[PDB]
Amino acid sequence: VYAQEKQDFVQHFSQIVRVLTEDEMGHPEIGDAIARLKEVLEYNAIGGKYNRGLTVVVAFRELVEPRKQDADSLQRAWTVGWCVELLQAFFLVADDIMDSSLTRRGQICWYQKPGVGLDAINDANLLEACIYRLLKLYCREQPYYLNLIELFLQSSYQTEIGQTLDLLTAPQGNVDLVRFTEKRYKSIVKYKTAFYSFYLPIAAAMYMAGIDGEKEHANAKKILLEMGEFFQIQDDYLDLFGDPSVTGKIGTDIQDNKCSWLVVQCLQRATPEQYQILKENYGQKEAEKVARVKALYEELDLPAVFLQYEEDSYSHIMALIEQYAAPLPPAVFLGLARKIY
Amino acid sequence: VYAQEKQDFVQHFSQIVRVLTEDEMGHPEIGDAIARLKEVLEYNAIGGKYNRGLTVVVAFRELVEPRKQDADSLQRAWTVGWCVELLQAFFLVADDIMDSSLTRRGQICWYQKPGVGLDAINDANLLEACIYRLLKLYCREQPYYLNLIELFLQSSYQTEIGQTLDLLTAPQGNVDLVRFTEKRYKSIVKYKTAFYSFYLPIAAAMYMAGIDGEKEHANAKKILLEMGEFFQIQDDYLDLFGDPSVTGKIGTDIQDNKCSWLVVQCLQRATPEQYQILKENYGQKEAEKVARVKALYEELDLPAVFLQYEEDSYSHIMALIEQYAAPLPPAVFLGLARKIY
Repeated sequence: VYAQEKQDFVQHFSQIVRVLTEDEMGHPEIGDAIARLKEVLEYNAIGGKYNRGLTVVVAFRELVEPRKQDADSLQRAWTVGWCVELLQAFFLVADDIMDSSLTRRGQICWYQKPGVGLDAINDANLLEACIYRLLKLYCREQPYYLNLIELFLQSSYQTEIGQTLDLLTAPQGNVDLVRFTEKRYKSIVKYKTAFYSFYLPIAAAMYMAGIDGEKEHANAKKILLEMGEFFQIQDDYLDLFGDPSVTGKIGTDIQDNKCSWLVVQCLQRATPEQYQILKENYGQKEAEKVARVKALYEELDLPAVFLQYEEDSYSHIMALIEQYAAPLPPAVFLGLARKIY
Repeated sequence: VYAQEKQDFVQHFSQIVRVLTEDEMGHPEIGDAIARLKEVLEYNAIGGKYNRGLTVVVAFRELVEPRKQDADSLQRAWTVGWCVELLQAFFLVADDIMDSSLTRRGQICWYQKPGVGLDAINDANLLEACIYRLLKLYCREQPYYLNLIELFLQSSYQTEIGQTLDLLTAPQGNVDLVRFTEKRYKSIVKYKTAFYSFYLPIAAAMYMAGIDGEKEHANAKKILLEMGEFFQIQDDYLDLFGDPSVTGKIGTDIQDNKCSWLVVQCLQRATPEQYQILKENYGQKEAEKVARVKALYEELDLPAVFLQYEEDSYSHIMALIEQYAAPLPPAVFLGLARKIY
């Protein structure tokens, strides 16, 4: 469903940019700003995998009757999919500044480019603004208009709450594995990542399908947040015990003092001497000390614990889908599960 | 109208905070984030003059019949007034980071406080999020609900466009008085400042009064943007040729290489040798060189030009009010004019 659909998706981006930079050229006064906007858009919304945005489109096709999927309905689904991707771009640009990252998706972070710097803060906010400009431009007259606006606003707020939680939890310069508990981990994942990465896209498609029922949404959310929790846990696992060539990235959670799932489990599975080592090697830069932590995880059979967790999680999700999918086609959720597992 | 009204306004802030931090305590998981939110709110939304927010309230009383101003209608107007103030707080926190300011309203900028730093970027975004949470919490059922959401979103986007324009225009480290033209100045003022500081508050009150007419709004906007242009021009003037004890602040536009109104006029009123001096003293730190610019302005009789501009501007605004105020009470606009002149 994503294989050949990803094609028309990236293709629609040129129009999105045209619309966002054309309905402003009527004021040549702001011309130079609009040019800057284009550059921000092209640099930051492109180059990912577009999983979230494509999920809006795939889900839309599965929830809407084919005779109702006219050229216009589809263009709107493409636009709302790009809105999710812009929310995404909004978070990353801002997050890379806050974390002092150097690279993202392999290339230099926007704020690290010469002559951008902290101006990237306004750039991030423009990306957020473009979402609602798109919604107005394409969905102003649709019955689900206000529903999508509120959905995107709520997803931003929840992500930002989650980011606050994450920031409070791993203060850069306040190494304290104490607050790295399971309840804090699941709370951070849920707000910072799961709501906008898994619920938002499906939720958007739902409203565009006229499925606005508070109960149906609560049902999808139950399934989707859980999928998002496993997504992140598997991401933490793979960061360390993964294969950089397959995944396409090199792990750094240990050199970043992250509240990883691994370190959370390692903390519940550790003797006072096991902790002493973690409390002295976690957050360092040296490859000698980092590799020292990996060994402690391994010794604690966390890679095994994860595999055990992956089986339990998969069973639970399938039970979740069997219990809350309807009236929606279970294929809506099964497509996502097949991707992340 | 602002004199005794400012009282109930600041008073309502405790409830705003309560509502924004209480309808979240049902999730003790995010408790610590919500506590952080409170601190962000109290530090950053308080301590200004509340002109913009109070304008929503004053305007609401003048546009709505007294028998329709029940306790609930008023609480909503108080809340929408605080929403404007939160938009305000949102911009300042973020702008102080981008400009590397040290202080604001006399005290240390939020991002400069110990243990905040660039995390202030997420804090700013939470402040923006709170606006729409308030609107949902108080106006969800009102006929002007979607109108206010769109108004706040449009005001953010326009402010952000303006900020981009301003950033492109005075690149910190690219002293180029060339781009400091009158058209660029008026464009920056209009987008960055005038729309959200003057149109937004009145516009909000209007919609709450059921005045949603596209023509009436276009009429108010014509008057209000012009008032905003004079507001900023007078602000630039006063920054230099003002009295720090009366105004309550010390000028720094010259030590900041700002695209001020003064420097814009000085550039149109300057011989090649007059410019040579400006191109060498503008943006410096030394009090000897700064004071050197002030002398060049004076010699060019800019203080006179301003006074001449202030009289022309006042006449034009009164003509503007006589021509576009109705169906609105001219007092709505005259209250603002009396304040800024």
